[PDB]
Parts: sequence; structure tokens; C-alpha cells
Amino acid sequence: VSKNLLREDLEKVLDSLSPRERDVLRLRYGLDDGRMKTLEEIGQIFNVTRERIRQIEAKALRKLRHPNRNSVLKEYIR
Amino acid sequence: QFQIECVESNTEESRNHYSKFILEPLERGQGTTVGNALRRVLLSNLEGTAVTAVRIAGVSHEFATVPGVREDVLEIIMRMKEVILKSYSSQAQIGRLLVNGPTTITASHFDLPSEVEVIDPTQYVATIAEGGKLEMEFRIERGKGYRTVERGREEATSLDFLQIDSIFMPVRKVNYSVEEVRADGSIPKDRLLLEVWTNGSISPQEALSSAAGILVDLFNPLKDIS
Amino acid sequence: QFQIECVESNTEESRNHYSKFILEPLERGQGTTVGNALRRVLLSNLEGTAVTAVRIAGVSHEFATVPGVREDVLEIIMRMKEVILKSYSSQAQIGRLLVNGPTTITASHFDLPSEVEVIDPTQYVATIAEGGKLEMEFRIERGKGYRTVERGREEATSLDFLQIDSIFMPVRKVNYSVEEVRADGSIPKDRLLLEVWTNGSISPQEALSSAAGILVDLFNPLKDIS
Amino acid sequence: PREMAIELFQPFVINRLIRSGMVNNIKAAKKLISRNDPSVWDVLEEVIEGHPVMLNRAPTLHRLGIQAFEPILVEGRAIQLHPLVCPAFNADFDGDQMAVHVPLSLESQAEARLLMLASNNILSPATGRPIITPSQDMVLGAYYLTAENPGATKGAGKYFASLDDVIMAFQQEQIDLHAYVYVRFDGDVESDQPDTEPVKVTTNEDGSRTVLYKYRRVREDAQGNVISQYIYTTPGRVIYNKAIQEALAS
Amino acid sequence: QIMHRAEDLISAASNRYRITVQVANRAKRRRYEEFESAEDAMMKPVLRAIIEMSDELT
Amino acid sequence: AELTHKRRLSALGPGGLTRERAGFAVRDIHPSHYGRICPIETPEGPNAGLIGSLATHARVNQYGFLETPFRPVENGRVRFDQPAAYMTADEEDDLRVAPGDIPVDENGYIIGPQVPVRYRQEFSTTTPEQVDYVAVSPVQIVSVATSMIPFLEHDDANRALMGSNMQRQAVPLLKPERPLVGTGLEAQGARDSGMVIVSRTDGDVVYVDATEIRVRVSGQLPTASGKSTDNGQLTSQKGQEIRYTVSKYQRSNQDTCLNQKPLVRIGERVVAGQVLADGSSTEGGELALGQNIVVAYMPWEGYNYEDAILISERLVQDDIYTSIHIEKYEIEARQTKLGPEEITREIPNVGEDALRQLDEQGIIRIGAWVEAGDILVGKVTPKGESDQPPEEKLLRAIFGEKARDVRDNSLRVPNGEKGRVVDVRLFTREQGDELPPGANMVVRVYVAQKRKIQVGDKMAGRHGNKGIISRILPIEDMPYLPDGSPVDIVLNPLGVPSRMNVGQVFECLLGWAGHTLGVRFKITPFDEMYGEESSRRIVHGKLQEARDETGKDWVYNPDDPGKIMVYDGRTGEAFDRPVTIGVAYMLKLVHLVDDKIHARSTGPYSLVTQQPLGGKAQQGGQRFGEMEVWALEAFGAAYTLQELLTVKSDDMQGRNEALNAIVKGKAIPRPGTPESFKVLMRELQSLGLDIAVHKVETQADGSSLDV
Amino acid sequence: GLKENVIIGRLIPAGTGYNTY
Amino acid sequence: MIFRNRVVDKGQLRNLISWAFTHYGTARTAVMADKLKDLGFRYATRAGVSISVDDLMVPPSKRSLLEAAEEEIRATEVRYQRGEITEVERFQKVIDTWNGTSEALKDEVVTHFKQTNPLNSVYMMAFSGARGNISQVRQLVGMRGLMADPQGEIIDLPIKTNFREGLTVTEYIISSYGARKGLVDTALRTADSGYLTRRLVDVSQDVIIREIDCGTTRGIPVRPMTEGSKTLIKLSTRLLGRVVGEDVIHPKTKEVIAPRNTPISDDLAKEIEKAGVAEVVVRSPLTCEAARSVCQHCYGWSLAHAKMVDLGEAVGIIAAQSIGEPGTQLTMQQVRSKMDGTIKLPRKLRTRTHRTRHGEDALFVESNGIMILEPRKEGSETPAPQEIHVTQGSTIY
Repeated sequence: VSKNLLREDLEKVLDSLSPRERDVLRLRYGLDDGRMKTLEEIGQIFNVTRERIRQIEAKALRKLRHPNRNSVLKEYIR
Repeated sequence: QFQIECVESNTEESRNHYSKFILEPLERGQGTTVGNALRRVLLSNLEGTAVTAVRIAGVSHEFATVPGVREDVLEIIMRMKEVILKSYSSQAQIGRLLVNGPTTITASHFDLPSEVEVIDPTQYVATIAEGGKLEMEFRIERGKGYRTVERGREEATSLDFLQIDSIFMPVRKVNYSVEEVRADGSIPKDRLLLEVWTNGSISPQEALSSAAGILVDLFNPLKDIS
Repeated sequence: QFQIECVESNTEESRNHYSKFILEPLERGQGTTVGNALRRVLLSNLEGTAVTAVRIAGVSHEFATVPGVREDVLEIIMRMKEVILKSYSSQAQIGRLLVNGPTTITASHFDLPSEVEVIDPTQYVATIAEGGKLEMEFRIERGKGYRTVERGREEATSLDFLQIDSIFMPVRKVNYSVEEVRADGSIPKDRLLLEVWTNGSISPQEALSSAAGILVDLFNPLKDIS
Repeated sequence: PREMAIELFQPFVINRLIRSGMVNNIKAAKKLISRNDPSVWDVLEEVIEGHPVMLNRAPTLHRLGIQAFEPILVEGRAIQLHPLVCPAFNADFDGDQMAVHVPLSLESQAEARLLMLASNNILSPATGRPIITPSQDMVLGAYYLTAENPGATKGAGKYFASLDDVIMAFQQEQIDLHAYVYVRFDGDVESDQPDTEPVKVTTNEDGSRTVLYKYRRVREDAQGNVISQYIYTTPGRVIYNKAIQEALAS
Repeated sequence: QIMHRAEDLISAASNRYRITVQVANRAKRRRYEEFESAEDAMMKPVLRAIIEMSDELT
Repeated sequence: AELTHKRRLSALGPGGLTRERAGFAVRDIHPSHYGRICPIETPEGPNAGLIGSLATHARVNQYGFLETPFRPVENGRVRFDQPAAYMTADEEDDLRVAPGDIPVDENGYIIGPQVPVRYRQEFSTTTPEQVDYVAVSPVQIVSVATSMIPFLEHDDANRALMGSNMQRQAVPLLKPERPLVGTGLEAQGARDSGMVIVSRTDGDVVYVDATEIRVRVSGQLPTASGKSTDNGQLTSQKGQEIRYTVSKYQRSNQDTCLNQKPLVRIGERVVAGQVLADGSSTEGGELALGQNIVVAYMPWEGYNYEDAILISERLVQDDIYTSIHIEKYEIEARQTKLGPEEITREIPNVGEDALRQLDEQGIIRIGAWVEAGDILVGKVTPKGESDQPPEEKLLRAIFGEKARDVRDNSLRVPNGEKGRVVDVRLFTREQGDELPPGANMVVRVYVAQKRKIQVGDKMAGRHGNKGIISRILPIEDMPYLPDGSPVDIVLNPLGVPSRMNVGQVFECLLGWAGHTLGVRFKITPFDEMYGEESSRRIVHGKLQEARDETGKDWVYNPDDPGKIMVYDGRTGEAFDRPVTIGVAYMLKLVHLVDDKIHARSTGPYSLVTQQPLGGKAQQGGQRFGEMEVWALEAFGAAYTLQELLTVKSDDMQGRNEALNAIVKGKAIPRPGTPESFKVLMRELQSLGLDIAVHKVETQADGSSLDV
Repeated sequence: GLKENVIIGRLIPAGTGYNTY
Repeated sequence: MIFRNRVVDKGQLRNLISWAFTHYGTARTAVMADKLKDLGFRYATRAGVSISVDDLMVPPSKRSLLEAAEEEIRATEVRYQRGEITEVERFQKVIDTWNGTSEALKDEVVTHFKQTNPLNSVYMMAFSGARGNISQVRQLVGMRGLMADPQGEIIDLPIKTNFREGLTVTEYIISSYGARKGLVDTALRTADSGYLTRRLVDVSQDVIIREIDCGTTRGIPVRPMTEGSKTLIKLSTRLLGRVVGEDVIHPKTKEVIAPRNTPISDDLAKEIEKAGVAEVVVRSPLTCEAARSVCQHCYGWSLAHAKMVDLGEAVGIIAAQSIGEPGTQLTMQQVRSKMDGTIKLPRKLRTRTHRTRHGEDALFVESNGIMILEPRKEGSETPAPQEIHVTQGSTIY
């Protein structure tokens, strides 16, 4: 009853960003997945990128860390 | 602060000022002591006023009829105790009464020195038929003794001689209780949830409040100098 | 006049100021509402100076020896309760003690802040052999906390760490009675007694007779305004 | 008891206290659990009343053996329960040990809400008999109050409207709890002995047919009727026969 | 009272169980229906369930 | 106990019997048993009636056969001057034979006009002609605890048993106290136990230091009588020399504890082999069992109405009724072939608030206070994340930190463990860890606590007893005495007449005395003096004078020959009927709610059934009884059942489903379906089963995959 | 069999539904 | 609105409660007998009570009326000596003796109490109602009825007293065996009690009501269970918790009632059997047509429903436990009635024929019969203390 909440929330609290990244990088290159379909693929799979993966991902990769972003699961401390 | 909270207050019409009262902070249930004390104290050395006497003239005696009664001296003296009343008169008085003609007795219908009032009239008192009913006169006293009737006005036949030992502390029903509340850290804190009632002559505000004094003085009119 | 007669008053080994005390005329059992009242309340509560902690550190721990003892902490903390003492200090203090060499402990022999005294010294306290005996330091408090042995001087470690809800209770056996009496002319009035004793710290005058005013106030700080 | 008051509802407790926002998450909101604050303990109570519980003796015995009851928020390593039934469970009290079962679904609370709970039993499904009854200790409090002490036989003519007057009359003492007065009450008064038989006739005129009926004594009236009644028993008797009508349904 | 005079409704309403069961049926939903902490439902879902049965059960 | 358990015996034995094919006579008794074994000994279990009590006096021979003396009486003259009186080994003599006692006149002459006495398993009558063997003493049929009963003479046998086996396994008690009242047989037995120490030899103690008493290397006169008339393989050779260390509070094989006590003060003579050490439960070579307590039996406001003890808070303030216990905890570390692990000195989420009173490996400081979920010492464990859980790699790197699963199931002392720690034995590779192999280093250490009695304490007496307590109570409200003291143990009153154990009175009484005039007794039971209710005589007597000289002379009333008055209602009225009170020997037991507590909310299920499991542990199955599942359908409504199996037994996703439902504001659904079922089905299918289990509204039913 | 389904966890007959059906 | 004043007892509780709940919402009345119940306490408290020692009173004949019995033997055995009339024989007496006199001995103690202290603790326990009973008091005060030895007979040494004085050694071991016996099976009938209603449930299981509509005129009538003399069963209370379709025809003195169907309820009973009529059928299960079940109608009010049971319940499973599960209490006068050398008609007594031989010597020949009020022995025909010429039987023991 923990991890489901945690895992599910890991994406269920993914709610502090625009859905350009929220919909894709959400689960790194995998997560929930066995864990993968990656940098290339998204390079194509989403925005015919290869850059934009790392940036918009980093953008979202911070769209959660300054402690106020997604600041509803700080107790996580995990 | 060790303190009353007047709490639920519902004198209703009067008789039993149903009066659940509360004294919240009693470190330890010692509140009970005052509770069980006043339990008797609240109706101990009180000064309830009430009957003693009766002047059924014509029926000097105390078992014969007095007709038109559907209920004789045995039930006439029976219907005294129940009367209800009060004075300051601190001294005796009388009421008489000559209804006649077929009649209940509007308890109310009465004969009335100083305050002497049907603290609540309308008690059924006395049946009767059209025949002349007869006078009913009697003392009135404050007292606290409802144990001995002998050697009553048997001390000097003022009239009729017949005299009953009245029972008189307004509050007949009452319900003191205690409960250990929280705040037990500093010391197990307890609270005293308690009722009294009363006849509807004197509410606890003039009964519980009294006694309260009554001993507070008298239980400790000194630090037991000894 | 509703009144104490100081009565038989003892004068020896103060512990138990054997003190049969009387009040002679209390209309009826309203004075019995006192005996108990006291009873309890007296032994409710005199807030009480009492040794509570212990600094040994011969063992930090509380079951190991500390040699030269012919008697360890479980009988040393035990020989605390029995100690007997008093302050106004209203705040903690200490005594320590370094006798050594083979020795009883003249209970007396002690370590003595502000007003702190072997209300009666000479308690056996502590055997010992020629070996260095060790220090014994400890709180002192005056309160109603004669109960609950846990937490307290525990959340705050202090080394040589033990403490225990002492007795803080000088006034032990105590009692009374009562009887109907003559003076029936003015009602079959009637009488009580009591004893109390006490440890020989705080004679009934400052215990029993003190409890007298402990409630008279507090029994009802307000006039039962309810 | 509290020693087993926390488990006992943690699921419906953790959900609460978060749920009303107190904390948030699992293993970090139940922080006050193991944190031992109050706010459990009260909230636990706050979510403990109206929460049916059932219980069972080491032996399950019969169906009334696993009765349910409204759990109390007390603290201890022992249980707490109501004597009256013991016997059904028979759980005497000498090293006795049982078990604090509990419903889980909601409507399992129903199995207990108004179907399985101590109130839902007045007689062994076993027989027609209401096994439930004040212990022999209470029956003594009943018996004694209905006995009579030769020594204590005071109160001659101490009759009353049979209301609290006699109670009073007892909070008065100076009377035996068995000193039998004759107390009013025209209502059906089961009398120790036959009370509808000419025992001491005094039939006179202006009404009057006046027979002792041992434990009660109306005088009658040709034109009138019966009124004296005079239930002849101790106030203490009327006392033990006054808290009854009220007790069941006033 | 909190719960006591409820010993008659179930007692006198055809199949008792059956009652219960519905009553739940209330229950479940008549918590369910409102998950907004309506203090009406601050108390247990049944007991209401009951009662408003009860006092419609006249 | 360790008396008794010296010497029960059985026939359980490789050699012995079944425990259920050894059917009946096996179980019964046999007048051989009379004098050879005690009947008051019986575990009353499915394995009882198999525990030879061992004659209180017997002895045995090379043929094992035990002895039970038969004291000769020269047809009218006994006085024990005659020989024999020391055989009847395992059997008799075909002399119709003198039971234990009977009015034995001064120098013997053995009044009984015509006495009954036992031939062989029979007991005919005959007088000084034809007998001659008789008591040694009036109790050759007991076993260590069946003697405790001070006056079993006055208590039913069916009554005397478990009660007599209560003290048999009594708990100890920090501060001991001889009984009060006296039958006294035992003191010696206490010495037999060993808890109390007699000189090995002799001495008059020098400094008797608590830690070291000494005719040890005394250098002094514990020495010299330690050389009294000296001896040699004993080194009298030099200021005598009897060294041996007393015991502190050590964890008994049952976590019980006791530290004896330096009893005999210095320089105070001794005498060979006389107990001078005061251990567990003697002051002085006597059986400290309980204490002595005023006891007015009194059905007051209930709080007890069989069975049900009530006592006054004083007990706690009395500082008596104070267990103490101390019990292992230990822990160890493996060396994982998974990649070894140690203890730590920490790892995370450690308070030093945790990690503090900790020590230098992780270790826990001794002589340190603990309380509840406390922390012993620092296991460090392996648990890599090869198959990083779905969130894993990231979360870790996502929340923002890269920790590592080096783990730590370090020891957390159970909750409520408010015990100061009190030793440790502990050691690793080096001494050669004498170690369960595959394992690295011992972590055993533990704690006690002084702990006063509470509610549900199986306390009672020593003769047909078994008790527990509701509530304790304000030292004042409890009833008190006209002398003016308050009493301290109600009972109920009906208990005893019903238990048919009367004498408990007796003692009450007797004791009373004791207590009023410091009276001792230590006198064997069974009124045999004059041969009648002398007991009585005693009582009223020792009363009589006692109260006579008690001054107040109220503790007894001519009109209350054994009663007292009871003015002490709720506000201290006069209870009414003068009710009797006095001094009993309340003795508490172990079944302490602490080790006998139990309740938990799920946890590890089993393996096999994968059902949680109650071996009476912190996560102990609320145990379960289908006798109730054979009483839970009498109303049916499944639901509870339905749950009541399921989801707390089989369904994983059920159980969990639950967890959620509530904390998920969801209507916990619907059973899973059981599975253990399926499990049972599996083995059956293999055993040779088949089942189409299935819907049938389906195309020609079929075989729904319930696997 | 009430117990037949008990071996399982079907609910039983002898519970609203056994007739509510 | 209904005052009762008598003494109280157990039973009048028991009943009481009944009569309340019988007409009052379960809880509404289940809650009753709780405040006044806990008031049992506080009173009893106030009266307060407890033992004494000689609480253990002994009806001081005891000494006498006993040694009376003692001569009994004196003759039986101090005189049989001549062997002239013989050993097993009066032997069979002496043992007879003891228990007999003994009951007379008690009987003393019976009345002895009866009028010793109206406010007696020992009495206020028992004859009131309490933990005390009669055999209990017997061997509390009365001599302990002689029993048996280790095997299915009684060792020479017999039981002997109440406690008070106490016991020598002998009988104590003799009694120790008595217990330990008791012990042991106490154990084994655990097993029995266990199997009881366990395999019985396995047959009483799966029986459930389905049907009320079941049209059934079948059934068996009762009379009260009715051993010989004594009304073994009341019936005025037994026949309840059921219904019947064939009604009551009292001597046509009365008028037919309980037409059919009729939920036999109480009053209906107590009257219709105590009132005067005595026989009828029912409609029970060994009848009523049903599918793997019983006609509801062939059931009634159960013994808890206090009214027509509902339906859809494994009645049998509960119907099982109610028998052996409590039966475990199985073995393997009081509240004082007239006298206790009990029921017997006029004027001869039973002696057997080889093996009593002391003269004055006999076992226990079966009762003869024709119950006579205030017993005297074996005969008929209306004696004086009460007057009737009717009948047989005897709760005589």
C-alpha cells in the first residue's frame, strides 16, 4: 500500500510541468516499464529531437526539485 | 480555577431544577469528598419549612370521619405531608379553609399567612361532597427534623392536638458523581458531574449554594485550632 | 461553639503527635462529614518535601554493588524512602556524603542544603566496611507527587541517575469516631473524635489542623454560585 | 485497553488522521504513531465509539460465546467487560484469557451493528431462558433488601404517597430497609401473601368495607370506591421496586 | 440515545437479516455518495443509515 | 520449584508409557502411594497422574524401591524408643498398621480405645496389640509444596491441588518476607534449595561486605571457626579461607531472578553448615513467599465477584509486589555468502537520538535506561538493487540523492522495554567465537526491570486458589478499621465457603494475631493435639489474650467471636453486619499480562499457507477457533465470515485490497477467492484429482481456469 | 453445503442473497 | 406499571427479566436488570456480609444425632461379632446406615438453619439464591455423605464430617482419590464435550429454513414429560417456541382456541396446561414436509427468537451445540420442602435376604409407590398431615 502510492504518485504527482515533458520523460526512459525505451527513441518517438530530450527533460528534471515544485511528496525523503 | 462551571441549567417548571452541575478541576477525585459530603450536607443542617399540625375541629379525634370527605383524617393527615410551602415567618402561623359544597381542593385554595404559599398549588387535596366540609388549621414551621412525631404539640394541646412529624428538605432526589478527566500528567485530573433535584421550592442555586456555605463555615469554622 | 476542644495532646517522639482531637457539639453527623472529609483529604494531600533522586555513580547503574556496602542500591534506593526531612526550598537541592571506613550511617550524618534536615536523624542508613564508601547525591522536593515511578528526572540524564516518587507524606495513621450525646435538650447533639499521627515532621496542627483550611477554601473557592 | 487499542483500528485510524489532513502519506504521516503523541489517542477514541467489536473466550463455546459489544477507549494489558454476562461466555475471572476480535468490512460492523452485539441477546438461543442476570452477589443485594431484621422493625404509621417520600424516608434511616410500613399505590402491587381476602373486615357506612387484605388496606365507599390501598412493605421494598419500571422503560 | 431503541425496528420488519443487508446498502452508498467529509457523515455511515431508516420507519 | 522439580518423577520415559495408551489404573492411586507418594501432586493435564510426588520423607535402595518409615508401637507403647520405624520400603508388613496420628498419649500409650489402622491396602480397627507402625509424623504423603497449606487438616482434598501447585511455581519478589503464619516446615527445605547459603564450614564473619562475605580470605574469625576444629582438604592452614561469590540478579532458566542478600552481620558467630545467606525467598531460611495482609472479605461495589481481586493502591506505594525480570535478546550477524555483513555503528535515519547511547561498534552502552522500541546495536545487512525497482534508479536519483542499500536490521528492543540494561556477555571471532558457525559474532545482552504488580495478575494463595484483580484504588476510599487503619485486601466473601477450603479463615485469623502481637507459629498442620477442633481453641485463644493485652480490646468482640465490625462504607458508614477480616498470604504468579499480553494487526503470513501465524509472538495470530466458525454461522450473514476467512487469510490482493480500501476511501470489495483452497486443490489434483471447476452459463459449462 | 462453500469462501447459503437472489 | 413486593430470588429475577423482555424491545429491557443489577452491588455492599468461621454452623445435634448413628453401627458390627448373622451382610447395613442416618442428620441441619437466623449469611447465600446449594451446604455443615473407593465401590473408610473440626489422614487420602478421579475424567470428557455437538453438528448442519408456506398438518402431541408421579416436565412452559394446527378442546366445559397454526405462546400455555387441559399436537419437524430442511411452520419461536423464527438459518448447527456442548456438566432436596427422609406411603420397610444378616439389615429395594404427602414408608390410603387419596411415585431418593 506504500509503493503503489509511491510509484503511482511518482507519476500521479507529476503535475508541476507542461505536458511536453510530463507526457514523455515522465518515467525517465523506462519506470513502470521493465525500464526502457531510450534517448534515441524519444529523440524520434516524441519530437524528432535528439537534443530536446536532455533539455526539456532537465527543465522538468528541475520542474520538481526546487523544493516547491511538486512540493506535496517531500516527506518522501527517498 | 477549581471552579464551577454552571452547567446545564433546566429548572423545568421548578421542582427539580434538574441541574447537572460541574466543578471541572479536582486533582485526584477528592472532589468526591465535597460531593459525598454535600451529598448529605446539601440536605443536612438545612432549614426547610413545613407542617406539623392540623386543626380538624369537630373531629377532635383522628380516625373518625368528617363527612363529605371521600377521604378521612387518616388520608387528610396523609394529605399533609405532600403539601408544599414556605415562609420566613420563622414562627408558627395558620391557614384554615372552609370550602364546602362538592369540591376537590384546589391545593391552591388556601389560607395564607406571611409567605405560606402553595409553592405549587393545585395538588389534589381533598375531595368532598355538597355537605359542609369543615375547617383545617395547622402550624407551619421551618425545621430539619423528620424523625420524631411523639411529644409534638403533645406538649400543649393548642387545638385538635393531632400533629404529624413533617418531612422537609426540598431536594428529595439528587445525583452526585465524579469522573477522572485528563490533565493527569501534572496529577490525575478529575471532575464532579452531579445532580440534585428539588421539590421546586428551593433550586440548588439557593440549596447546593447554601449547604456549600453551610458547612464551609460550619465544617471548618476554624483550622481545628486543637 | 461548634468547637474544637484541643484535647489530649502528646509530647514525645514527635512522630505521631498522638493527638486525639475533639469538636464536641456538631448538631448531628455533619461533623462525621468532617472525619472522612479529613480522612481523605488529610491524607489526600500535604504537599511534601521528599528525597526523590539519587547520585551514586559508584555505579551509574542501579543494581550493581558498590562495595563495602553490606547492602546495595535496591536496599539503598530503598533506604531512601524511609528518609525523613523537610525544606521550604520549594526547589531542588542536594546532599552528598562521603563517609568511608567501616560505618553505619548515622542518618544524621548528612549533607545539608538551606533548610534540609534529618527531621529525625539516626535512622540506620547504611552499613559499610573499611573500604572507601562512595557519594550519594539526590534531589529534594516538596509536592503531592507521591506516586508514579517513571519518566521525571529520566528525560533529563544527570549521571548517578536515579529518582523515584517518594512519600512526601508525613501523617500516617489517623482515624476517628463519633457518638450521639447528651445535650439532647438542644437536639441529641453529638461528638466526634479523631486521631491522626504523623511522621514527626509536620504535627497535625501543620498537617491535620492544616488540612482543616486546605479545603475550607478549596472545598468551595466560590459560594457554589453554580 | 490501549495496549491493544492502536492495532485495533490503525487502518481506519491512519486513514483518518491523514484523511482530515492531520498529516499525509504512510510510514511518515502515521509519524505520531510510534511518536506517541496524543492526537492519536483522542482521535483513535474519536474514531472508536460507534465502532462495534466482538470477542471470544479461549473456548468459543456457543454462538452467544462470541458476543459483540461497543469497545471502550481504556488503557491496560487486561480486558474490561461486563460481568453480567459472564456466564454465557462463562469467562470467570481467575487467570481468564479470551480475544478482542473485530469486524473488517463495513457491513461486517453490521454482523455486529444491530445483529451481533451484547444487546442482541436476552436468553440462550438454547432455551427459553434469559440466562442474563445480575450475579448472585447482586441477587444478595436484592435478597437482603427484601429480608427483615427482628431488631430493626421501626416506623409505626410511617406511611407515604409511596413516591421518593420513602426514599427520603430511607435517606432518613431511623427506619429498617425492611421495616415494613404500609405505603399507598392503588396500582397492581404483587403482595407477599394473598391480599384479596377478608382478613380484618371493618365495613361501616358512608362508604367503608374495610378488610386488612394483610399487605394492603383500602377503605372503600358504597358511593365511592378503593383508594387507601396501603402496600404494607418497607420503603426499602418500594425502593427496590421503583428503580425497575424506570430502568427498563420508566 | 446513541443506540438502544433500535432493538425494535429490525425486530419488527419482516426478515431481519434482510433488513441489515439493505441497511448496509444504504450504508455503503450513503457514505459513498458524499466523499466531501459532510459532517452529517462525520459519524459512522451505518448509524445514520439506521436512523434515518428508523425515523422513516414510522 | 526446584525443590519439587528435584523430584517429581514419571513414567513418561523411553521406557515409559504412552500418554494415552497408559489408560487408567495407571492413572489411579494406590495405597502403596499412601506414604510413598503424595496425591496433592497432579498437573491435572493430559500428562498428569504421572508425576510421582516422592514421599516427603522417602528414601530408596539399590533396587530403587523407596522407603517410608513404619514406627513400631510395642502393643501399647511407642515413644519411638523401639527399633525399625524405618522401612515399609515400597510395601508393608502384614501388620494392620497405624496411620499417622491418633491420640498418642504422653509416652505413647495410644489411647484409642480401638484404633483404625491399615492391614494391607485395608484399614481395620484394633488397639494396642497388633499394630505397631504409625506416623513418623503426620505427613508422609506430600511433595515440596503440598505442605505449604498451614491447616489442610481443615481443607477438602479435591480442593487441595492446583492451589498447592501455585506456590510450587510462585514468582519471586524483590523483597522478601517470610510468611506470616506458621507451619513451618520448610526453612530447612529452603536451605536444600541452595538460594540460601550455609557455611560450608564455619566462622564468625569479619566485615560480611555485601559483595564478599568471608571466612573467605577473611583474615578473620569467620576464619577461625572456619577452622573451628579445623579440617584439612579444607585449608585451615592459614587464617581461614572459605571464598565464594554471592549472586546478583541473574536471568533464571525462566527469566526469573534473585540476588540473595548478605544476611549475617559481622563477627557474629556461626556454626557448621547453617544457612547464613538470605537468598530469594527467605529472610532466614524459610520460604519467602508472600506478605502478610489484612483481608476483610467484602462484596463491595463489585470490582470482583468471583475470583476477582481488588486491592488498594497502597500495594504499589508499599513497594512490595514488585517483580523484576531480565531476559535474553540477543542478536548475531551472518557473513553472507551473499557478501558478508556486520553490525554497524549506524546507518541512516538513525537519530543519534537514536545512535547515541550506543557504543563503539554500534554497540549499546550497559547500565543505560531503555524504553519501548529502543535500539540495541547495529546490524548492517546486504540488499543490493540489481533489478532496481521500477522507480528505483531514478527516484533515488530523482528525489535528488544517491543513497545505497547497505542495510541494517539492527536490534530494536521491543516496545514497552522501559528497562535499564544490566549486563552483556559478548564476543566475536577471537576467543574462538564458540560460535554457531556460519555466524560471526555474539550479540547477547539484555535487561530487566523492577516492575510492580498490575491488573490481571494471577495472584492468589497456596491452597485451592487462582486470582486476578480489577482495579486498585485510593488508599482512602478502601474500607478501614475502628482502630483507624485502612485495610488492604477485599475478597469476595462467598469465595472459600464455596471453594470448600475453609481454613483460609483460619489463617486470616491466626495471623491476625500475629500481626497484632507479632506472633510466630511454624507448626505442622492437622489439629492432632487432643484430637479435635483445637484449632479453634487456638484461635480464639491467641485472640483472646492478644486482644486482652491489645489495650483497645476492640480487635475482638465477645459477640464477634471471629468477626469484627465494618464501619467503612463509601463515605465510611458502618457497614452493617460485623464482618470478619484478618491477615492472609496473598501470593502473585507469573502469568503477567506483560508476557501474557497479546494483540497485533496482520504482518508476515506463513510460508506454506502463507497465513499469518500465531506462535504467541508480537505478531501472534490472533488465534482462531472454528468451534466459533461453528458458532459464527448460527446468524450467518456471511460477510464477516466471508471476509473473515478471506481477507485475512488467502487473498493477497484481498488483504491488501483492504489496506487500501479504507485509506483509499474505497468500499472494500468482495472477497478474493480463497487460494489456500487452490493450494489444497493443487496437491489433490496431483494426488490424482481433476476438477472442471467452472461456470456453467458458459458454452456447455467448461473448466473455468481456477488455477 | 454451508461448509461446502466454507471450505472456499463462497459466502454460504444462510445469508441475505441466498434468498435475495 | 406494576409493583411486586415479595422476596426476591434467583428465579424471580429470571422470570422477571423475562416478563419484561417478553413484552419489551430486547435492548429496552436487556438494558434493565443492569443499573438495579449493579445496585445489587452497592447494596449488598452496604448490608455487607461474609463468613465467619462458625459460619460453618453445625446443627448441634450433630454431635448427638451423629453418635446416634454411631450406635447404629455399634449394634451392626459390635454385635454381629457372633457371626451368627453375618459379615458382608450387615456390612451391607453399616454402610447403608451411614448414609441414611446421615440424611436424617442433614435433615436436622435443614430446619436447623431454617429458623436459626432469618438474616443468616450461610442462609442468605443459599436458600436465597447464590453460589450455595444443598449438597454443598451439606458437606459444608452436614456430615459428608459416604461415597466410594478407588473403584466402583467404597473403601472400608468412609467420608465423615463437615470440615469444621477437620480430617484425619485416612479419609483425606480416600477423598484425594475421589478427586483425582474426578480430575482425570474431567480431562477426558473434554474429548466427549468436544465430539459432542461436533459430529452432531455434522448431521445437524445444512438444515436451514426455507419454508413457511409448507402445508403441514403432521406432528406429535405431548403430555408433559411425566415420570410416574412427578410432573417430570411442566409443559405449561415446555410447550412453547412452536405452533400447532390442531387445537384445544378442554372439557367442553371450555371453548376451542389456538385454532391452528397457533404460535404457542406462553400464557396460552401456562394457562392452558396449569388451567386444566392436558394434551395436544403441534407442528414440529419430524414432519413437516420440507426440502433438506423443516417447515418453518413446523418450527415455532426457537428459544431466543421469542417469536416466529425468521428463515434462512442453519438452525440445526445451533440445535446441535445446545445438547452435548453444555451436557459436559453431566455427572459421569433444598429450598426447603416438607421433610427429608423423603416421600413414602404407610408402614413397612425393605430387608434383603442372604447378605445382611445381623438382623436389622438390608440394601436398597426399588421404591414401592403411591406417593403419600408427608412421607412414612410403603403403603396407601390417606394419612393425616395432608389429606388426599390419589397417587404414586416420589422424588424420594
